[PDB]
Amino acid sequence: KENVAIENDGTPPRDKESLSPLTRFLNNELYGEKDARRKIGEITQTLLDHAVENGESQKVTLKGEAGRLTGYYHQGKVVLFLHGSGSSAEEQASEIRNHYQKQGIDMLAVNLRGYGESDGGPSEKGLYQDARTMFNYLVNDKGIDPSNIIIHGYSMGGPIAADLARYAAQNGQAVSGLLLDRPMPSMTKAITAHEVANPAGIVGAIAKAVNGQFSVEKNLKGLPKETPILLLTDNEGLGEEGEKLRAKLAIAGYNVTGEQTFYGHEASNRLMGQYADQIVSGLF
Repeated sequence: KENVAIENDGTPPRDKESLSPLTRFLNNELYGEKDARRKIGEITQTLLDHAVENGESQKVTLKGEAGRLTGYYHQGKVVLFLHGSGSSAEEQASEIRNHYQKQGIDMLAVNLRGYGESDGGPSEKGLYQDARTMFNYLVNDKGIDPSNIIIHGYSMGGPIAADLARYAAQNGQAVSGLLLDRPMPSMTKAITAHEVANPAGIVGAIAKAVNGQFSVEKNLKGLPKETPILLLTDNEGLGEEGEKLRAKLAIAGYNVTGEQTFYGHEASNRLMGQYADQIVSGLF
């Protein structure tokens, strides 16, 4: 019953933990290295400094459940961008934000815990929670009716975005639609795509050990099946698994649009250019 306004004051600087040798191994694999996770490139930053000075975008800090969640609100009704694995949201949104803003749509772009300048350390259930903070910030600090929002879930953001989509309709704050942008259909299948053939069962063990984590399917169950899900997949190994996912989802009655794309996994700008218009056509 605590749906209450959630912005906060930056007072630095961002903290993390150091844990056990093996979960250090794992977290690097699944989520990326802390340095990678937090890094914000010089060009990326300058473009962002400029944005604030023009009053195009403002820095935003939120009260997360484990700490603070940092990034920007960029403006031109609104995209909730959920970044994925391996780098700061700053980097991941940079090729993406322009394409929405140009059509006078605002984009919320906030790091999950352990990413960019946000506090804490990543985990399946932590990231889903941080998604809800970010949601609530839109609804509550900015009054935004949920049927002006879409959830752009890139990559690992894919399955996370799916869980948010569920929670929002399940809490009668349903969203205008979900974009699974080049999703991770499951962590196992993501770990699988970046390894080879039938490799050393060590790979198979870790892949198996982590079944049921960040499954789009699993995280979608109990979503109203008439909810708009655009699904754009990449042309590389991950994106195949997406096409199987696509099948399973049409099959189970989910209202699923989209197609396979001729773009690699990281080609965000090239992809957004082509599809930006279709995307806003499942926003209405």
